[PDB]
Amino acid sequence: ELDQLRQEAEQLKNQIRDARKACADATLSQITNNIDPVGRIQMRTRRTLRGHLAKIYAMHWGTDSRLLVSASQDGKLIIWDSYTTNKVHAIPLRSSWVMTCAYAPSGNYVACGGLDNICSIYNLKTREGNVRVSRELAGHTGYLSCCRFLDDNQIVTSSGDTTCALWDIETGQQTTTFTGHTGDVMSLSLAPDTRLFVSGACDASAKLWDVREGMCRQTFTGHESDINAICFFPNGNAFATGSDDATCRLFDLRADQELMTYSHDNIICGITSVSFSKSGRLLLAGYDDFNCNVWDALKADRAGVLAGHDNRVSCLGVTDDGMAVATGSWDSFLKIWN
Amino acid sequence: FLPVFYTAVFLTGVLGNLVLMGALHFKPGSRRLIDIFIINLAASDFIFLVTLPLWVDKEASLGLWRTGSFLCKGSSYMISVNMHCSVLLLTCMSVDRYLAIVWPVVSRKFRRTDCAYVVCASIWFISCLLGLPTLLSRELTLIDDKPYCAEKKATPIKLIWSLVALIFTFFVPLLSIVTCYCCIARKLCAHYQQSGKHNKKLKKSIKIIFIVVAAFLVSWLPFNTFKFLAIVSGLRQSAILQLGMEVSGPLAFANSCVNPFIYYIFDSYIRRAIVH
Amino acid sequence: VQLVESGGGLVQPGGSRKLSCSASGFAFSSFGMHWVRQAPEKGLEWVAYISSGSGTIYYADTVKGRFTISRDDPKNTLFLQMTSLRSEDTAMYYCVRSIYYYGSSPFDFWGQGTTLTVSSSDIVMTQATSSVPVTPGESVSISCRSSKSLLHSNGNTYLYWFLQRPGQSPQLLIYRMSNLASGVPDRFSGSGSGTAFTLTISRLEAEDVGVYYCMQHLEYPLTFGAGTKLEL
Amino acid sequence: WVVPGALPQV
Amino acid sequence: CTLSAEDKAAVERSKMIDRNLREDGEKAAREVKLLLLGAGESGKNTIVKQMKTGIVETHFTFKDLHFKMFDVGAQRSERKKWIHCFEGVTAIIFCVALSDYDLMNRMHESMKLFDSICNNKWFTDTSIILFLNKKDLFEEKIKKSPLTICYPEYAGSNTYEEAAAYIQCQFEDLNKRKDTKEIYTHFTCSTDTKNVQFVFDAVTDVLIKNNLKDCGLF
Amino acid sequence: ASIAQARKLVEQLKMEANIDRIKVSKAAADLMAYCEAHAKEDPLLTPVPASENPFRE
Repeated sequence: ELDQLRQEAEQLKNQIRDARKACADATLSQITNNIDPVGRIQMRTRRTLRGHLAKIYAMHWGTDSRLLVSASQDGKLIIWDSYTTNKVHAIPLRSSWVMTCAYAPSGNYVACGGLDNICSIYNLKTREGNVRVSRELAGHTGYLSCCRFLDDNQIVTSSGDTTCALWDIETGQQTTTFTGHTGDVMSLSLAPDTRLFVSGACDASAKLWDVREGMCRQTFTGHESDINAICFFPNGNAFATGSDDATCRLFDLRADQELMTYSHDNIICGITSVSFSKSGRLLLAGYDDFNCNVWDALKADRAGVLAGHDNRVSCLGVTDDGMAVATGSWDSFLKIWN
Repeated sequence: FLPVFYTAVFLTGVLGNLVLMGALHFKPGSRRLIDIFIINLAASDFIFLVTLPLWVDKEASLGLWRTGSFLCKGSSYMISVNMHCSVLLLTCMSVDRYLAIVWPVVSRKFRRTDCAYVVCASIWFISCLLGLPTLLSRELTLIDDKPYCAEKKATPIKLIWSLVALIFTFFVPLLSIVTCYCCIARKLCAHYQQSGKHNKKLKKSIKIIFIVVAAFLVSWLPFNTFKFLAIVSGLRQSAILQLGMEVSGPLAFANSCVNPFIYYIFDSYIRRAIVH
Repeated sequence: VQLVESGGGLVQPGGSRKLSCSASGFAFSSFGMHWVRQAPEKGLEWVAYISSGSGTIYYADTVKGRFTISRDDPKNTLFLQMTSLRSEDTAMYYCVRSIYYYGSSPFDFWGQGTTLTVSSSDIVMTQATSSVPVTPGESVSISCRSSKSLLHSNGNTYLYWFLQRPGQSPQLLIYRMSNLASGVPDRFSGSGSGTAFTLTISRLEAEDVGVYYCMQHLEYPLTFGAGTKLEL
Repeated sequence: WVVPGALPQV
Repeated sequence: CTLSAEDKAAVERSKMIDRNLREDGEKAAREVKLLLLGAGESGKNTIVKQMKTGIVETHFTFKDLHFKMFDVGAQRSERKKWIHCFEGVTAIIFCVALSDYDLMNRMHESMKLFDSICNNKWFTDTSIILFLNKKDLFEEKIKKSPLTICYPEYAGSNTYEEAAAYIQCQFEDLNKRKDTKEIYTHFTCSTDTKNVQFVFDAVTDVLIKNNLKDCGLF
Repeated sequence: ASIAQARKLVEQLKMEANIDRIKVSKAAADLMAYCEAHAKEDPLLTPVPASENPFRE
């Protein structure tokens, strides 16, 4: 019977909440109070990647920390060279309504997706010289957001149909489907160990997923609005979220509760993209108030404010060597800050 | 009572230009193309008005200068350079509006924010270049032991230069702004003739075009045509002509002082900005 | 991917020839095009260069003012108008594909070439010798030396390695010093210090025999070296 | 030798 | 130029990419984009037919003007998460069925959607081309059933003209910003060839007014 | 019906409940250790000199 199932379901949820509360004894603030803060950090616009003619929706850095790809409102997917202003590639899209892009760790592939409910994989290194779409992936019933390459052959995609999917490129088939979110899933991040990935959804909850098993290993709450961003800590045992309620929270995998609430009273605009520094001390967070904010992740303060852009910062990335941070806003510019 | 207005036009213009500059430089978001012209013309008018009250004090004492000759030279130079800059910037605004209304597709590629800055800097530099004749001709003259901010009389070559710098700096700009706004009004009226239930909001834009043209003409045309008659009479050879010079001298400030109110009441983007 | 070429043949001295290079199987409009020639017995020698979408029309010193080079993107064809042919221009010209984005591999594909016979400062690089004996299944080191340092401030050593099978066109192996090509066996490897460069082959096979070429790409006049032929 | 009305006249 | 051959040719490649990219951007800005919104297939299919998984893009030309209709409705997700993707669209074609007052009520849901779209943070500047489809079926329904069932506060009668005018007026009244944006209402039905002309005329007004506001003349 | 989805939600919540949870103090200390171990190698909190910086002009 439905009622007798739901009563014990909410009892079990209360049991989980009690287990989390008992397991928490000292907040991250109490023991991070001992160390001195990083102080004010004033990064500057080293490069300004102009060339888009519309609103930029996503970016992803390369594993070489020099190449990055950006997707804009116009049907264009540009691959940059961060050490210069050069455009390595600029490839058109079948659907201009692109909401995400990912750059494969090997650099051989770049993905994109959006309102077409399709993740398109582009082969960058071909003998033809141009860039050809390779096995555009269909099967999601909602707008696809924040696809990420697990490797050269497996890509995990999130869509606005409350599901996440794992694909095989040769036979695009949405092999593992991650179901259990109530609202649209906005962003996902991959753990460095390449075994687990967490996804944030519009149901004001984030779930940790087992890629091989396909089960929802862990679930996290605390946000009271749509979670628009998520990013793993560099060690893989923690992650940070950014939601429309203008607050960033630092969860962790070993426990099941939050550690920080990176929020400011003067900030009332939601977060669009969140990124971490190489050491994990700096929590970059792209905000809706036309500029990005730098947070000391161990502390709960604001080390610096990335200089304001012409529009809301929609995308954000930190190089694998941490040498630079790149933002892209709803204007047509990407900025590298170092 | 011309001064009675000098200080009056000085105030309204200073307050309006300052609030316009603050609103359109502190408003967050993208800075659109016409706003570069707006802000440069606003600064030009602000510095056109800032030197006015010294001349108010001068004319109040029956046209007797009080301060040193440095102010006599500097205020004259600033007034002349700003007089040229306001007309040139209004001409560039008119050509920008004509391009964006009558040729909104082909002229889009011939339009950049950096290009707007380049054109504004060129206009400012050429206005400064044209202001040098006034600075070199200006010198305070002692007559009957009364300090007078007067002229170095006149010479036929100077009159020829003044005629050419009147024609190719006002009349060509006049025939440019008039034809551009006339073409804009013709296109808008042709769209209005299509009529229908809608298209009746275009009457506001037609009124804006006509009020800009009317303000510019009423403020500048009488004084400048009297100056042209004076120059042609001096070259080819006057109480009313001179009477025209001191009765239309104050009238040239109307265009400078009216624009901030025009964008305050008859605009939208500038409207919200000033609202902040 | 094809870069078939047409033209050539015996030409009287002072004559004119109109070489053609019909590209096929790739985006010819986005590829920089080179011309490389070799004497019927000597090593490779760079000729000219046309960039993507025309633009840069770099030539060589020995061909400046002649050998005007043009491209036709819609027809995917490359041309080389030849003027005032001399007895020193007898060579088999190669239509070399090239692309120059970051991480690209210039000089990947070479056409089969057309033979041309005519009846009768810049970086200089030389190799160790004109022939190197080596038994199959053994590792040998092939060395080429340069006058000026090929290492640039950006950190890229623009040293190139090409292998020419007997009767076949050159095939790129190491497009930048110590950076292996695509489609070549992993046994090939490159190394260098900035002026002296050595190539390791790591237990070569039967097909690895041929002529090796070392090319710089720093100062745009591209100079090859006296090829090191490998005994089978 | 005349003083204008705060304007480059004549 | 302190640059190598490879990096110089990379710069040339980037400049070529910039030129063709700007060409594509200019050609995309030259054409006009339209956004389609019905209330439960209340006329979207028939308005696409009249004017010739994911979202559907319809391309058509009328009097030298390239239109792009982005028909959403198959998304079936949260509109708040992708409705900002369409900010900057030239106009919104909103379709409602006149023969739905008797059929909560479908017309009231249409009004809710219209209020949500017009009074949006993103669609402030963009004008809205409202469509009132299936006027003949509404003729028949009015001749058969009274309109007072849908509108408890109605002062009209069985006449078509006043009922249609009242529905139209209720639709304009849903706009809280009658100065920044204006609604181009239209009455149409099936096999009506004047509807594409309405769209063209309305969008020409939208384009001219947008150009005039960019000039500060409106 | 909704009975099957209720059962699946209950099973997921149950397999969620029994996972091992470790004290927040030691997880936070591990985050501290990771941050302090890579602080020298982090080139954003420590301003990297322009010599080895690749983005300066």
